[PDB]
Amino acid sequence: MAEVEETLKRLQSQKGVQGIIVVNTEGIPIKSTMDNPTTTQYASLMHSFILKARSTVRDIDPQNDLTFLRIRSKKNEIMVAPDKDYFLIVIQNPTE
Amino acid sequence: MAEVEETLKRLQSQKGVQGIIVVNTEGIPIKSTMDNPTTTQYASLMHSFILKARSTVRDIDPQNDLTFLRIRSKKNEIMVAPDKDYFLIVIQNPTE
Amino acid sequence: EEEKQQILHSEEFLSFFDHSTRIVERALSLEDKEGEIQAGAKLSLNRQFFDERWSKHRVVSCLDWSSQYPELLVASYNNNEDAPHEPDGVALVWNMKYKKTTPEYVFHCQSAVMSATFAKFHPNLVVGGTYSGQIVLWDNRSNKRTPVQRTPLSAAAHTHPVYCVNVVGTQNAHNLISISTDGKICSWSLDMLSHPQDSMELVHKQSKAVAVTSMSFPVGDVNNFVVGSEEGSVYTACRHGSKAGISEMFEGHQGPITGIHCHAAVGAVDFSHLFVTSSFDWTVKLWSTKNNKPLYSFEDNAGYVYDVMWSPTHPALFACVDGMGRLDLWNLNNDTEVPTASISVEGNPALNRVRWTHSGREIAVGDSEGQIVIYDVGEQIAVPRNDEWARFGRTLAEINANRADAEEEAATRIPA
Amino acid sequence: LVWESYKLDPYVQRLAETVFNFQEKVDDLLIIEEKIDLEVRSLETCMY
Repeated sequence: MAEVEETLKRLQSQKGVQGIIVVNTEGIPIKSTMDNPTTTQYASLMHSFILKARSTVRDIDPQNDLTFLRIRSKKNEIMVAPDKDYFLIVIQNPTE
Repeated sequence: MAEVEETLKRLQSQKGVQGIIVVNTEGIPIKSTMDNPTTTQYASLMHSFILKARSTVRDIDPQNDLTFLRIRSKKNEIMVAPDKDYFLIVIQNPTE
Repeated sequence: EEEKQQILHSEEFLSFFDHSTRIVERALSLEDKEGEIQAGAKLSLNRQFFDERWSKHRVVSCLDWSSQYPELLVASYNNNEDAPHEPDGVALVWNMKYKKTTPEYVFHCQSAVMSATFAKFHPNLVVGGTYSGQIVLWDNRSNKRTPVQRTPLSAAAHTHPVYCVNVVGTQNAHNLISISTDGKICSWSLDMLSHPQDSMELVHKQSKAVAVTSMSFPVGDVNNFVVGSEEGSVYTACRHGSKAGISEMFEGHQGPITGIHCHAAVGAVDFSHLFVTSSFDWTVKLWSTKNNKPLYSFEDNAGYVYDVMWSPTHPALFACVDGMGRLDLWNLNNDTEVPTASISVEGNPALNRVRWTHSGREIAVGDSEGQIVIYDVGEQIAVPRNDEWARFGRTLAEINANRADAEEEAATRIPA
Repeated sequence: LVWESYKLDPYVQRLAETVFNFQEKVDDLLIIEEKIDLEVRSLETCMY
């Protein structure tokens, strides 16, 4: 718990980070640091993107690196890291 | 004139670049010099994932401009971006 | 491709691709089991393909790696000695990567097939010839193990048993060369196989033609090849031209040409003059285009050497095999007298042909009993540096000077 | 015929033509007989 939380706080220790959220497909985040309605809504949105990306991967190659898939867009480098038990979605910056 | 071919050579011969497709906005790769079906399937998968990313963005805020989607997979972790005008493919490994 | 180009050649699409490519480029810019490089990567006899329906009572005839895809082995079998009812002779294949012992196309041949090789000019098929006067083509596309088409076994084609054949010309313009025991130089049209595209009754030394038992051509020099002889008169076979044929009767042995390939190692020093040869008289010598006599030799084993076809990268290594059942890979830059990589097969059985892979990554070996054994040939000896290629060429020149010096010493030191 | 015959080349050509025709007919008949035997076995083993 505290190990994963410290790892998240270290990866998001970069200044200006939009938000690093340990997430879930259930529409709520495992560990987020944003506004609660926005965090739950973005958790559901990332759940939808995660299901679509999982189907896309299984269509392309069903044995790929299916534990993380970032979105390094200019707005937020959305580092989705869906684990096997939990999940993560880190809307991060393009710098660090 | 040679800018498109230069971009294809840049994003296809980068640091571990999988290959570059100057594809149209339909998603599927344009220049496929082998069995095109794998390129079209992977590009349709990536277009579905990009639409999912757009849906998540609009869930957060639809007026966000995107640079790329940093897809991470064992076949070709694509840092590409399917667009409404074309599709520029850049699949490379940041650690390689 | 017009729509693909127009999607590519849009100005906005080209600019977006350039910006995204530059941005992405700037953003993204056991060991002990691996410790057998100099002690096993050059010789790792692994793939023991022996189809008992074919391997038993049969020997190995020749071998090659397919240019279209080197993952397979395009090799034939010799005359099945104890199969009066069963097929006379066919070709097996063991995939290098995939673990499938069955050949993808067991082209069973009615006669006894002489030798064969794959062909990437029309990569759907394989080609070969018979030990009774036929050359046939079979394809992995078809579903018949018999010959898809046969060259006309008449005066036009190789009447005598033609043991060597090669598809002269790449996919640009292919004309399957055939050389007969009766010396019928026959560049055959790979598409129209009714009659060969060329019918040249090759001969040398005042039309007293020799038995061309080992055909070889320089890499890319489609206008000149090299033909071995049973009488040893290996005369440089010009391939293109009116007077094309075996001209310079360089004699660098004392027996029939066992197996000879053009020593076409590639690097800084272009050794296209040299050509590795093997004799029936246990005389593995290095004949060359300039060196009318054998430049340097090797006569270690008592029995006759099987064949010689060095790898196409390092001029130092002379890939061959001993008649007493052992490999023979002598690296010239490593040693000049003793055979360097004289690996020994199990049971010391003889072979009649062997070949490195088309990439040089593995040097397989045949068997008299038919057990096809493939030995990996890694980068310990096959990786030629440009300096190492130049070093081997300079060592060859120094050895030529030393041979001239030793000949002079013998000439001035013979007590007469 | 005989080896001393002046039409030895045409006789060899005719023998070759007959051999090739017989081989082609044998191969085609083998394929067709495999198809027919498969059809008969399927009819015998089919559902009602």
